[PDB]
Amino acid sequence: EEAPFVIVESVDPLSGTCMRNTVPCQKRIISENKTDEEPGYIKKCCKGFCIDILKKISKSVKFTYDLYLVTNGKHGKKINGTWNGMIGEVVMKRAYMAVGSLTINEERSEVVDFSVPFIETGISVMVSRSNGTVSPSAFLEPFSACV
Amino acid sequence: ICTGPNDTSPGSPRHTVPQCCYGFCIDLLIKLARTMQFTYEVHLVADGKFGTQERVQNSNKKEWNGMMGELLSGQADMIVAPLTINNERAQYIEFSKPFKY
Amino acid sequence: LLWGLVFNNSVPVQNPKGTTSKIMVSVWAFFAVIFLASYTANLAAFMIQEEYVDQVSGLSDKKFQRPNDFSPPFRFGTVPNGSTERNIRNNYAEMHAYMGKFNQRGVDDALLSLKTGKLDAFIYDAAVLNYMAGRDEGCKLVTIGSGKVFASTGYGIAIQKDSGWKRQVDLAILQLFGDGEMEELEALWLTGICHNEKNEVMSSQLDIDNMAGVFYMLGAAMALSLITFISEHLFYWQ
Amino acid sequence: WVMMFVMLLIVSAVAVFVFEYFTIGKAIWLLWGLVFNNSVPVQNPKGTTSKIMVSVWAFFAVIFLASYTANLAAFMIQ
Amino acid sequence: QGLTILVKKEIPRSTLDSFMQPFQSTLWLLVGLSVHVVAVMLYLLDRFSTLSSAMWFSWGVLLNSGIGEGAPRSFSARILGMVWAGFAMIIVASYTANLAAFLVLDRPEERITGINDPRLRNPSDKFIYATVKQSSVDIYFRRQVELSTMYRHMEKHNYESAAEAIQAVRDNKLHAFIWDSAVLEFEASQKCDLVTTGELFFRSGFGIGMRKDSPWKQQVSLSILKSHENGFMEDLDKTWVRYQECDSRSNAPATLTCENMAGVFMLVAGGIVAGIFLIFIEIAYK
Amino acid sequence: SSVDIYFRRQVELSTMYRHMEKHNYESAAEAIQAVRDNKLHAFIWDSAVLEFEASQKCDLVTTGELFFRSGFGIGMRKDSPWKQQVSLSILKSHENGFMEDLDKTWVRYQECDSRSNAPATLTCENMAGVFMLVAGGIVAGIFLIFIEIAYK
Ligand SMILES: N[C@@H](Cc1cc(-c2ccc(Cl)cc2Cl)cc(CP(=O)(O)O)c1O)C(=O)O
Repeated sequence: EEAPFVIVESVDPLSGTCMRNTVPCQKRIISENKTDEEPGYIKKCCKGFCIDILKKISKSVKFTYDLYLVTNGKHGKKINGTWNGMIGEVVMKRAYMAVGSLTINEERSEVVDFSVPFIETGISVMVSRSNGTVSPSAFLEPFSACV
Repeated sequence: ICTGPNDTSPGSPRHTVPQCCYGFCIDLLIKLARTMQFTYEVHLVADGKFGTQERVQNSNKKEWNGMMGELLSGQADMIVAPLTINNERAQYIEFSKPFKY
Repeated sequence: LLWGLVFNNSVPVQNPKGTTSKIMVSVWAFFAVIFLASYTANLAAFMIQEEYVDQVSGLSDKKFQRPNDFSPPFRFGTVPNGSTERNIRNNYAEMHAYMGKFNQRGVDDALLSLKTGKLDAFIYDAAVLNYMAGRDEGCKLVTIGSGKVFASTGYGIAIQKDSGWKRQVDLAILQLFGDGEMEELEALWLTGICHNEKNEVMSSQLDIDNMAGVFYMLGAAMALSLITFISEHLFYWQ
Repeated sequence: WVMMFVMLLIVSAVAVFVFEYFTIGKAIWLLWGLVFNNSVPVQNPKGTTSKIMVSVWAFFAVIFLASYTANLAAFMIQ
Repeated sequence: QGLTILVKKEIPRSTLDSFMQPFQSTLWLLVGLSVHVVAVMLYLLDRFSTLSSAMWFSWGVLLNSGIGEGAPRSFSARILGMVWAGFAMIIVASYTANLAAFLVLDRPEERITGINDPRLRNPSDKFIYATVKQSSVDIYFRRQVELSTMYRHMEKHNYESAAEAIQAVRDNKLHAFIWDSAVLEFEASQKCDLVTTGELFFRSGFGIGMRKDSPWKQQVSLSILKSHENGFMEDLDKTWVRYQECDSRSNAPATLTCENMAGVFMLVAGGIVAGIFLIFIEIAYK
Repeated sequence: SSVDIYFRRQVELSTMYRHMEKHNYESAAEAIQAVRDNKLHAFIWDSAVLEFEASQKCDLVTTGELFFRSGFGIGMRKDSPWKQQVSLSILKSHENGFMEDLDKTWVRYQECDSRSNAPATLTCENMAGVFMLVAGGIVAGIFLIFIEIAYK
């Protein structure tokens, strides 16, 4: 949904349908289950970083694809000892691959398999820069003891 | 212990003498070995270089150099060293996941 | 006489005389001029030098394992209920109980405390930060160098178990690396404004200590004076 | 420069205020000197308050040149 | 010709608060404390074996004006005065050192370097682009969607005609105003408030228009190739584009001004006020 | 190397691929001794074999910008069975901080720092030009009086 690698953007008919470096994507939204109508909905076009790596994998390994956003059984995790999520929806063959925000731990990799990673990530820190470094021993620093 | 004819670099013949090979990677090899029941005896590179592909035999064939050449030939059996990940070696050998990013 | 003129001046004092000494004091005046004129320029460089950010090791460091050695300052923050806090609680149990009163609501509340000192360090994942690097105009927000950080893993691609495709997505992505394309994508999607030089910026309004570094010399001179008075008084006591 | 000369002339003249206890042609010759990091022989003022005034102007003296020589590290760096 | 980014330049003036800038407003206090310490302590510590003969002395050596009298007669006061002067020099040395490490290392923000850097690859909503609506440069833009981050901002700020969209840069209403080359490199060459960054990216070429396969194709397409080797166009260049009125704008680093130096004049006024209000007291004591 | 093959399979730096064609060494076990001798005035290699050279020596520093974002790894032959148990054993060593213990066990780092140096350490042999003047005055001063007697 909302990584900084795959951004969703709703369409404007400027060209009748999302174009110009994007690829279409779908997500069947519905509620009020008693409606008993045809269930599903429409969705938008998907671009970004992982979208970009996707296109270059595609037109160089020669397949055709189609994206569908995930709605329920949220982003991969553990529940009741079963496997919902962005791994379950690859173990239940409702899809075939998952691209985007994942990791390689010892649990999300017993069910599905993994590629060779294309960034690095891990637990890091974040600090400030320490504005100001007046050297307190300057007033005898310039001239060496030779003079 | 760690074997090797490495008493001399390329440019002079080799005399077979064991040595010591300690440091960082041996601890990872062992932390895995107890995890998968190894019993090893580590070898060293006879080419003194990593190894890649080039035109050999004054002809139009190929032959992988260095330690990867020692490996694919079958003499070796596993690569622990800071070995890089690049497409040109990916096609003939099986990498693990990366460990030291 | 031959001190006040190498420095600013004494009070006007007598004994310029001797109709050939009338050039020695002049030569020393000239040498003073050149000397002071070299000093109060060359020192006008030692107030210009690069910035300075702390030299933190990996968190296997005494500045964090015992964040009460230097007891007051440090206070590490995070956002719990996720897949990074559980990573803390398999080797560093105590520091989570050390978090306490700094559980910032969400990830984007940390960049509101690093602008007021309320947080000192901040533990989190890597890539979201490196992207959040080039995101604040004020360039007082950074990361630390790579090759050190804790949860060294990555983002891969999820291929169905025992599919036939996990043999042929490698030779695409690793080609994309090993033929000069990916870092282009990164410069198109990740790199930010402030990944540039930390060039020489001025100093500040001089505080006490940096200038106090010579008040101690003034003190040592005061002590020399006192010792000299106490000593020379003995000749009159004899 | 103009207002420096103005306050110079004014404070040199109003040094005459010590009359209520040397000529103008003596005071100017003093104060205009020190500003230029002078060393001319001079006849000193007479009057403690005169000492105080001269101290004030000497403070102005040590500030002026110490600023000037600071700026000429810019028009010499072209 | 080509396309280049117009940018309005600013008239430089560096900011100093007052003459006492580089000293934190606490340091003068302990400097005065130390002067009184060594002065009075010298007076007594020579009176054992001339009060003003220490007061004025060490209140004048700092201000470098050998006023009044005083001297170290004992072997005591000599060494103390002799190092007091060294301190009084080191202060006025480092003060100039630190003002020179300021009035040189503060230039305005770096000028824009064209469409190369990320500084423009995300328009922060402070400073703004523009071009003329339905131009040719927007036609170049839209068919390159990557700059939709830019293109979007320009979707709301474009102007009706180039004259207005450049006149509105001379009033700080709009920083940049992108266009081609041969209407910029003339425009700055009259007045002294506009300047390019020169970098070229669209090596186009102007031309004349006429409908397809008119009876006038070959004749014009020939009679232009004549007028570029018998000088006619060169004479036109010289005659109609009267080029030079401006110059290099050689980065004059902030000659000071009155209101940037008011501090010292409040000093001399505080001195003058001491005059008639110290001619009462120390003569009423007389 | 692992970097040559990055260079000879890409043409936009053919100039460089040539420029190195008649210089390259035998192995990085000699160039870090070389740069301390000013023979080859530059060097390009991996990270974890250079960013450790700021803790054993301190004469030779890095620059601070990355080049090519690959990683290392363990090699095994074509699809032997260990290929999966190994992958599931590595990550067993990225939560118990095993890598974080080796980080302190075999990079004894922080023995120096970048520490942007001090400009213009001025000294004697380029300030002597005035001591010669004052020495000439001093020695001429014992010579002048051997003349001004004549004025008397
Ligand atoms: N790859 C990870 C997914 C994962 C993703 C994110 C994340 C959050 C916001 C943004 Cl904008 C971007 C990202 Cl990538 C954060 C965490 C950790 P947390 O939310 O606890 O801080 C996380 O685990 C996994 O599979 O566990």
